[PDB]
Amino acid sequence: IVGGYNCEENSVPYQVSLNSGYHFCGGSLINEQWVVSAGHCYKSRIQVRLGEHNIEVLEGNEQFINAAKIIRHPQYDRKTLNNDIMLIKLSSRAVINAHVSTISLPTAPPATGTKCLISGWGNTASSGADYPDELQCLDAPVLSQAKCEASYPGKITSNMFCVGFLEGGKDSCQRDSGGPVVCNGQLQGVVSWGDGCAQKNKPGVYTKVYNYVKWIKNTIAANS
Amino acid sequence: RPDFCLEPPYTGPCKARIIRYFYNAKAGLCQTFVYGGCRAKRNNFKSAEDCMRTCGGA
Repeated sequence: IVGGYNCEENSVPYQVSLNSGYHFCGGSLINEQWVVSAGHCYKSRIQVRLGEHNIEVLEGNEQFINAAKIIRHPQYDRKTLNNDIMLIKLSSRAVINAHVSTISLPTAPPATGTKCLISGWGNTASSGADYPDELQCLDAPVLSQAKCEASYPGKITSNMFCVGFLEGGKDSCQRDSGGPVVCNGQLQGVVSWGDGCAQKNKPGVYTKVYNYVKWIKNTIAANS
Repeated sequence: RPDFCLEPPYTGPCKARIIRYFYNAKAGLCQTFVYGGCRAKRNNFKSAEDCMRTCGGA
């Protein structure tokens, strides 16, 4: 996250990280045993970490849980990035407490201007590298379909939406992928892609979680 | 070695931080870079050994 701030302790207790020897993506905890992430974060073996604040210093209440199932949406399109979503089933139930808990699925698709919270351990620099150990947060608004489409001509499917600032300076960035965009207690978005990070007229693009609510429910029901 | 081995490393538009290898023709060595998770070019390998094998890292 570029232009964000250090999240308040315990303010984002649904944020998880995906690990394969190092932290490569984020995710959101939706159920004691299920995490939503991006399809492009797919790897064949993933350790989920929950309750992290500083990813370099174990503080007390973190849990590391191996992924038992890693289920990329079967129509994820490696070219257009449509259906960029993935479910992970944890091999053990997460402990739910002050530091770790679940986020609800959306009851409606995103609404323009809604004030949302984007979080992750992505790069804080729009040019070069400045990767933070402490979890970052960014307050950002849902952008109109018009603006999203004008930013990325021809590229914005019905399963994507844009959140952020056309002036630049504030955005998600590398290592935020798969992490949450939360608006009014609901997971609206999955961090997905952008033309760089925090550039003028190039807001971040996010997977539209509402469109996958039935796929998510059916997939969980089938693997329970 | 294939021509694709001569291209600069390409992070792409996705926002993962996945560590990949690319053949660095200027330095003559397989070197790490950040791949964002999508739209990889061919000078992008999952290991140093894959990169050396494919891009003539003698």
